[PDB]
Amino acid sequence: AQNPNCNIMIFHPTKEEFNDFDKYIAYMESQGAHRAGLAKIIPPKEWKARETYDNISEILIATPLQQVASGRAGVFTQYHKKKKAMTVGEYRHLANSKKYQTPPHQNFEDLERKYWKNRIYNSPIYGADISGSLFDENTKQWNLGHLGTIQDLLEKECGVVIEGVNTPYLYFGMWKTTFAWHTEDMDLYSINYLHLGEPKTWYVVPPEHGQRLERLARELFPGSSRGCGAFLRHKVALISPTVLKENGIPFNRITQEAGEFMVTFPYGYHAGFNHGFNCAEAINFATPRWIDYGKMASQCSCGEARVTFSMDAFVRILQPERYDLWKRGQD
Ligand SMILES: O=C(O)CNC(=O)C(=O)O
Ligand SMILES: [Mg+2]
Ligand code: NI
Ligand SMILES: [Zn+2]
Repeated sequence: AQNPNCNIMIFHPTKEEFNDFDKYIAYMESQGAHRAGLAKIIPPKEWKARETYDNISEILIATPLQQVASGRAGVFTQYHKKKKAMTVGEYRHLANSKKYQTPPHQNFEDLERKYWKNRIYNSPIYGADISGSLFDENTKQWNLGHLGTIQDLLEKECGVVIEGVNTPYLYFGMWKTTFAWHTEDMDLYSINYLHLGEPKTWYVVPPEHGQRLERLARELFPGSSRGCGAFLRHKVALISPTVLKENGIPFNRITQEAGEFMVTFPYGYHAGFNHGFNCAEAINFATPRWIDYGKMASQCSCGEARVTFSMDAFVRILQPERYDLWKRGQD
């Protein structure tokens, strides 16, 4: 069995190996990469996403979100308070202001210590889930707006044509902006490209151990768990590495830098934080191996998680028994 300890693997494809996305994903899996839940892919030195980032300041962040924490330093939830629209140029200046800027630090480990010690005491502002792309249309390899759609994958594997579309999203971050513990919708893959700026630290639990995380989360968030059998789908719960180690949960950590891709694998729980002002682009995707995970994915039917149009068909075709309950939660 490849990668039996479930370590995060890092890949350095050549330009020729970067031509066929599906083939390279399947290659990474042949080496055991999925067992970690997360892999890093460093593009060939010949490749670029676009020419420059000099012309992005006029992108609008229609609904910036202030991430307000409740709890204790290592175990907290966050809610998202809506703020007035601002441009990416305005958001960059905010991120670099004395109130929000990254503090002085020694290295990535010291910054991680500071994050876990102090996150709860501040409320950073996050631009999330903005439909769009920063890949040049003439970038032909690993262009996250030109991938095969998940609807076409389900049709190729199972024969059923379905409605829906699959497009990328932009994320504008600052110091302390946080992504809560979650798997992807319908336990899909994701791919994330860090276009510019400061790093992103990731934490991940191996798919084979995901239920261990879920059991800890039910213990640590007992009211949320009573509310919804799939409450991690609400994307609000944070648990620190120290707390995970105290409870014997298997996990790994890695820091993504500008110019690097990360891939999350089906049913790989992940969480993390941004080091400072940055811009990432991400999209969900599928492969033949995902279908069996999609059929088994939990679902939120309580009303909180509220998702994309395109999840309807995936539930309808892969989970017909759950469809009626799930849909009542969406209305
Ligand atoms: O960059 C982010 O906002 C965090 N992204 C993801 O959870 C992802 O790509 O799965
Ligand atoms: Mg612009
Ligand atoms: Ni994710
Ligand atoms: Zn729910």
